Amino acid sequence: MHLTPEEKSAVTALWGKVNVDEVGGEALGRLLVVYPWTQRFFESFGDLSTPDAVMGNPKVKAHGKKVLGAFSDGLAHLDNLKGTFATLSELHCDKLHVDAENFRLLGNVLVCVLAHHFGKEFTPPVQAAYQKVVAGVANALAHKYH
Amino acid sequence: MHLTPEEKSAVTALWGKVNVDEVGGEALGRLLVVYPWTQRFFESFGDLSTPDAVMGNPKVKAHGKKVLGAFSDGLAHLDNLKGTFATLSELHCDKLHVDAENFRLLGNVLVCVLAHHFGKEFTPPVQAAYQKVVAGVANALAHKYH
Amino acid sequence: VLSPADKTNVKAAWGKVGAHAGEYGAEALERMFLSFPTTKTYFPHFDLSHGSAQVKGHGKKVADALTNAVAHVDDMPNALSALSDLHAHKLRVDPVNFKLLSHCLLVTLAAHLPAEFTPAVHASLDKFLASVSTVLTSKYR
Amino acid sequence: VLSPADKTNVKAAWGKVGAHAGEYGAEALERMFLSFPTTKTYFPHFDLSHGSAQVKGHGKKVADALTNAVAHVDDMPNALSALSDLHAHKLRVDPVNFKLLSHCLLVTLAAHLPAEFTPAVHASLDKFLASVSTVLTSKYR
Ligand code: HEM
Ligand code: HEM
Ligand code: HEM
Ligand code: HEM
Repeated sequence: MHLTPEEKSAVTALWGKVNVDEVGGEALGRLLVVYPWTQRFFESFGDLSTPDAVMGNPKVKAHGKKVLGAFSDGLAHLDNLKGTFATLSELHCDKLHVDAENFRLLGNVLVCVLAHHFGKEFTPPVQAAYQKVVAGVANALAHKYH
Repeated sequence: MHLTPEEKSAVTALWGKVNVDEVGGEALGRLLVVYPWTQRFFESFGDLSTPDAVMGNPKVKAHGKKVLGAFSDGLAHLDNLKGTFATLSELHCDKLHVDAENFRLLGNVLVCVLAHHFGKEFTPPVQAAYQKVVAGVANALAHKYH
Repeated sequence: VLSPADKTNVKAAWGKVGAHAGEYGAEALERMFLSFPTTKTYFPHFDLSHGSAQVKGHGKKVADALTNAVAHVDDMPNALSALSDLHAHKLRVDPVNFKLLSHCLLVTLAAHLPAEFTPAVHASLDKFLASVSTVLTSKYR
Repeated sequence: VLSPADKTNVKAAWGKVGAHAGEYGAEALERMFLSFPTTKTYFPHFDLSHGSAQVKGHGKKVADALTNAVAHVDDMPNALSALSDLHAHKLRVDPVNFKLLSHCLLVTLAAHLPAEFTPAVHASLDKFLASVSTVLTSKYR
């Protein structure tokens, strides 16, 4: 990516402290609460009638963890997000029919979740590096769209 | 910049018919008229008070041509937009302080201008190719922003 | 907001479209599908091939809705209520896409109304389309 | 359109900001300059270095305007007219920037109000910053 070793180290160092279980559930949940139009893809998960119904939904929590998990692997391959998400990109396109713009919504929600969790530790400079990663990730996931 | 051989042929063939003098000034003028806040960069150009004051301003007309000439050169180096546009990118950032979003507004206006001029010849598929190019050029002009 | 001048420009330009609105609606969609392929994720059930009747059929409904907004230029929120509810609650189309179709509609008009598509009309049509997008997106959350 | 619950949510969250509004304002600016370097093009006359007095000051001004917006959440258009004019006719900031500041404001609020930044509050704040943005870019053209 266009990450500085310093930015690379910042991203990586914070990620090490991430509770994937809690963060994945929270990121996906807030996505559905904040931009309710994204619920269109998760009709089968159940009652998403309320913030509470959404945050308590186990299918949401479980899928959030599957999602942050893939994210994690991409952080392990920052020099080739494209090749790492190629399969996931065509799935989201061809099978799921998910507007690639949703990748960007999710990225920003993630940043808000890291801020919420890490507080003071989520400094402007660390945020700046994470903005670059989420954009990178979002671009990789939309790359095989046609 | 996923320009397929065919996209590139398409871009180039049409560019063959453009009167850069002309199109340059129409695109720049249209920008100042459709998105008036962009006039902020050119208060030294004189009267921009009405569409006619803008479109017929010898200064806008001459500036537009300079811009299309620069653009023209990028089209001869579709392979290396970043390098081709590096010193201009740095100029717009550091000396001119031009918000990079302005380059995407111009790209869209230029597309409307090519449509306006070519009528039926600016087909859906030709537009798609030009859409890729102006995004490419916008990105190359924003590359050196810091 | 749309100025009296804006309203005059729109009525005149749309006026000229007349009986081609539907054909222009179809073309705008086509241009959108090609230039911004993510937009197709909303029409997975459609034949998006060139000259598809589905697209012709849909282009006409889109053109009719715009023709209706021009007709009620002074009461757009109410004249488009229904379409706003549909887009917000049933379709749940991400708001960025409105700007993509607007852009494609301008290109379409530009390509067909050389004499009319002047800088001042181009500015009025943009603002108009932005107003329509705003309405259709007002009940999102 | 802000619902009463949203309005409650905002007042509640902003109430907690309190004497820290100015610091949060300066931090949000700092995060935007750093994350979105294009936003800096609007402040060529400022010292954008960490802890700049100019940035601290400006941070306070924005925070103060937000405070006033919360107080008149029922009448933003009128509470913010002058600001809409400044931005539209004097500063002429591209509309996209509003979304970047808004995002940085949310990031900052999140990092400072862990107990308060619930999913329901996050959504209200998001809607709120969006309404504020709308008002401020409403006289652009
Ligand atoms: C960084 C962004 C994202 C990543 C890394 C990601 C990753 C994944 C992964 C790993 C799966 C597993 C499915 C399988 O293997 O069959 C999945 C499924 C899915 N994704 Fe994403 N995703 C992302 C964003 C989104 C967004 C924003 C949405 C819609 C709002 C979305 C919609 C879906 C849906 C509907 C499924 C199917 C789940 C199921 O099978 O019920 N994705 N995604
Ligand atoms: C395709 C995108 C663009 C290209 C290729 C381009 C190219 C150029 C060139 C070749 C120059 C003259 C350089 C010099 O004076 O040394 C210039 C100057 C300038 N550009 Fe751009 N430009 C583009 C977009 C824009 C936009 C969108 C804006 C603002 C809306 C802008 C603002 C300026 C200004 C303010 C100047 C200096 C004007 C003066 O001489 O007073 N540029 N640009
Ligand atoms: C100014 C913009 C728009 C207008 C005037 C408009 C209008 C309409 C109309 C009149 C219908 C038909 C509803 C019926 O069945 O009576 C419709 C449906 C639909 N629209 Fe839009 N729309 C706009 C923007 C968009 C955008 C930007 C998208 C997505 C890229 C979109 C996606 C859809 C979809 C998926 C349907 C349902 C089609 C079907 O299943 O037959 N619309 N819209
Ligand atoms: C939430 C939205 C915003 C609010 C409430 C806000 C508020 C303010 C206030 C209160 C002032 C000072 C007015 C005075 O000096 O009396 C100001 C000035 C200014 N604003 Fe904004 N603003 C917002 C968004 C933006 C954005 C997104 C940008 C650009 C990225 C921007 C650029 C500026 C600039 C350049 C100035 C003048 C600074 C100076 O020269 O001192 N504003 N704004």
